[PDB]
Amino acid sequence: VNVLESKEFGGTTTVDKDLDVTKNVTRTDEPNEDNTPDYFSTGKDRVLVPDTEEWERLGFGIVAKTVNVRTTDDVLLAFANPNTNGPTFKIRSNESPFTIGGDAGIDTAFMWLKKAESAQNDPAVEIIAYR
Amino acid sequence: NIGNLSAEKQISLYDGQPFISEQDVAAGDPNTPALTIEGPDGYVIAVDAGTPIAPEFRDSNGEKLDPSTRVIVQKCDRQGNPLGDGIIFNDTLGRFNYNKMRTDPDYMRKTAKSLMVDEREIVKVFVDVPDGANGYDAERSRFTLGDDTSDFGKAVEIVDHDDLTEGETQAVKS
Amino acid sequence: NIGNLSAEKQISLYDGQPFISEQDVAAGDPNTPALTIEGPDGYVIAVDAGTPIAPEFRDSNGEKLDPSTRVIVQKCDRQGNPLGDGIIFNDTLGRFNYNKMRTDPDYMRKTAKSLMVDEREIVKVFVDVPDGANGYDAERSRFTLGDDTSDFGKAVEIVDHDDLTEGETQAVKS
Amino acid sequence: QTQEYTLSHTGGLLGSSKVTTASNQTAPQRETAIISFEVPRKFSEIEYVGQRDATRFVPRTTEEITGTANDDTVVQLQANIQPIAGEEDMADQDYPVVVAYNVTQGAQVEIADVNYATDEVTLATDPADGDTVKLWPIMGDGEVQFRLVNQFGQEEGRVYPWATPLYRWHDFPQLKRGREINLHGSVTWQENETVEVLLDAPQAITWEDADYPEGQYVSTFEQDVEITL
Amino acid sequence: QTQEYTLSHTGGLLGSSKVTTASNQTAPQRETAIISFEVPRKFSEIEYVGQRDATRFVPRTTEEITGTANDDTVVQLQANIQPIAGEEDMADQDYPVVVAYNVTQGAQVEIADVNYATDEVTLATDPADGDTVKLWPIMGDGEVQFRLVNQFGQEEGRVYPWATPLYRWHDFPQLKRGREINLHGSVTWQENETVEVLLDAPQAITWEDADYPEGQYVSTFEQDVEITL
Repeated sequence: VNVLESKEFGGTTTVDKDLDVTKNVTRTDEPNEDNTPDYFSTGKDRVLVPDTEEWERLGFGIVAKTVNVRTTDDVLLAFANPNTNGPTFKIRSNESPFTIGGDAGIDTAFMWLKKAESAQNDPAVEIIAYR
Repeated sequence: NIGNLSAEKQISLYDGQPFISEQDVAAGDPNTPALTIEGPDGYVIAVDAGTPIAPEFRDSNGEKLDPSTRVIVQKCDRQGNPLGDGIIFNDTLGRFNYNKMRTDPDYMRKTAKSLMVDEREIVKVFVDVPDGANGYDAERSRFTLGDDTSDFGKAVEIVDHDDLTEGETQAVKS
Repeated sequence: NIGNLSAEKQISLYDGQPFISEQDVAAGDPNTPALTIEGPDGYVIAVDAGTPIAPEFRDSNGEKLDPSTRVIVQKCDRQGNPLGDGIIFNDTLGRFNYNKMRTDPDYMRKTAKSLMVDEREIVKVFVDVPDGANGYDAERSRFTLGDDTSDFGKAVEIVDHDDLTEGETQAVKS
Repeated sequence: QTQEYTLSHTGGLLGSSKVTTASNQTAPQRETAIISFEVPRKFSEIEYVGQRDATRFVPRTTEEITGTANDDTVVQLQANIQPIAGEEDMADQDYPVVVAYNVTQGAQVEIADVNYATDEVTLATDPADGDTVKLWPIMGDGEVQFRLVNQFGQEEGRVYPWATPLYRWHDFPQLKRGREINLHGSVTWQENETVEVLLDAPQAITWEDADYPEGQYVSTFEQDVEITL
Repeated sequence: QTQEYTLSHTGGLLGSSKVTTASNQTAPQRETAIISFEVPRKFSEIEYVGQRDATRFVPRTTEEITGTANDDTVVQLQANIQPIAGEEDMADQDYPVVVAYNVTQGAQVEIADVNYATDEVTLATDPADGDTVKLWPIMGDGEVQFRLVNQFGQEEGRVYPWATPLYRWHDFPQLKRGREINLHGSVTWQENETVEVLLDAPQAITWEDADYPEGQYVSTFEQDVEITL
């Protein structure tokens, strides 16, 4: 079982580096599940939250190492459950386009969201889960 | 001579103390805490499953506010941040019958569960006045948490952090 | 979702029910029952050794009748027939202190023994007014048999006859 | 992660949007609904347990009474009155069984004496001709039940089939351990599986009038629960 | 050979020589001493045990109020007032929260009504111009502690470091098992190892005036002990 774990680690390092994995030679021929990465986004249409006392939820189909957000209004956020043990995390519309993640691989999913006190609605756009 | 005592000490909290804090409140502003308890340094405190409260919350004119008023005790970590995981005593106001409920075993309103408070952790007393009512004042009001003088009631248990070896464990608990 | 429940159910009887019956009464006529409980079809009921009663029996003018008045609860089989073998709560009237005895554990007047009532068996409430007193009315009066809301008192136990296999046995008991 | 909490006739854990209040049907008596409890955005579930959990409910009605030059001081009511915890001594009822308020004189109207089971009242003051007064006696002679909804209106059924009366409700003194109420029933409802209380009675009910003196809310319902966060 | 006993603000087991009474400092608030307890000639020791032993303390202040031709009937006090056991109904307070006495007319001065938390009072009678009246409201808004002395003034320290308030003291009804007071502390002191109670408050205190009607002693402190003979 020790050498089995060694083989598993070798396969994991292979999938990570994508150097010893010769699957790329066939992946480049045409798209498949292996070439095509899975991720999440939203359509062109901005997503709206004109309401409060209302913690919008968003269920990614995958864990996400990083994110990317664009808006036109100040809002709140929490990647933990905002109601039970969740830290607030607020937005300034000036610094609306941004990201977090990457090297700091966060094991997040099922994000939450909500409007904050402003003078309009919070149309949002999002790009997530390069994982 | 004086008799030795344990680190554990049985007490009863209230308004006129240094580390506690308060403020006035207006109607229709439940998010404003009228009381802000605040962990002293090197002093853990503790509350078992059931302990009295004397939620005396009267008007400027010395009158208990509307019975539709509500009280929510609530734990808070640092960052001035409320918390849902950990909350005590969601109840109304016009229910307690102040004059006797500070005394009798029966009126006596105990907590929902236990609690612990490290050297700096906050607790807040949110007060949902419905709207259009009379405002709140504190000087014409009080508040308590324990029954330490008596023989049937419970009391708050304080300990000095230096007198323990599980302090790191409770710090991990938070 | 709803939580499942047993056939046994804990209740408290009173005047304004369909199957119960009542009538007015005049003085010096103890044989007139002011209340006539009457077994519903397919519903056995049960009373353990001790259960409260609220024998509220007032005047037309809303006044408890003379303290020399007496109350006798009494079992009856069919045929409208009273029965000595099986009888509960022989007591006076001007004793109960109505206003509190509906509440306190101490005033609370329990039965002499247990009871069972098949799908059609009668119970009667005979009322010995001595003579020359004020008559009885029911609309200005009440009556009860149980304490089901509370936590110290007892309650009446009803069962649907279909949900048993000992129903034949209890029928033989009668 | 189970913590006990309290509900209200107003807002609280629902923001006055996941709850409603309502009057009842009177001319045909109907076991109508007066109040609901919709699960809000957040919770996983709610639990009620009679024989473990408490309840409070203070119902009052409304009417309108004019006055006269040779004013009466006396009224009759088509809503049976009783005490709450003990005597009918308004000083020590644990809350009054009647409230009154003159409209012309924007002031209270104190009581002198009650014709107890006659369902009539004597007042302390002397109203004037064409002068309006609003009363708020308590509500008795009526049933109550609970039920449930499957996100549409398809009822699961009811908590506990047998009803409970309101004169009895007033009778049992609230605010006393053991003498508290603990009904029968045991349920659970998740998001949008709203609950609705039901009432069958002749008389009306009143939640608000905007002229009731004592705290904007004529009646109330309040309740304990055991919530999963 | 251990027997329980009782102490007093006066004499008793001390002959009014091994005890003293004293007022307090007001202009600078100081945690001053008002009363001591010196062990007398005889005893081997004394013991106090909070959480086992009882206590009683009825403090009142003093002032002086003139009168007027168009007398006021009304007063304000710079000493917060509360009830003792329940309502502010002077008939049933378990002892009054105010006492009054006219000086010119060597007679009581009965009360009509109290402005409760306003800390003002209405009287029943009508004083006269230049007429003096003495009042004795209760004392609130002040701390209390115990301590000890090593035969000189070198304090051992204190019984229990945390204080206790007097409005609270009044609040808890004396004279009721369980609802009695039982502080925290456990001590012992032999001959001349006197004890001294301490008080920190703005307002004064009063033990005697020689014109107070009810029994020569305006205030009191009384206490239980467990003595070795």
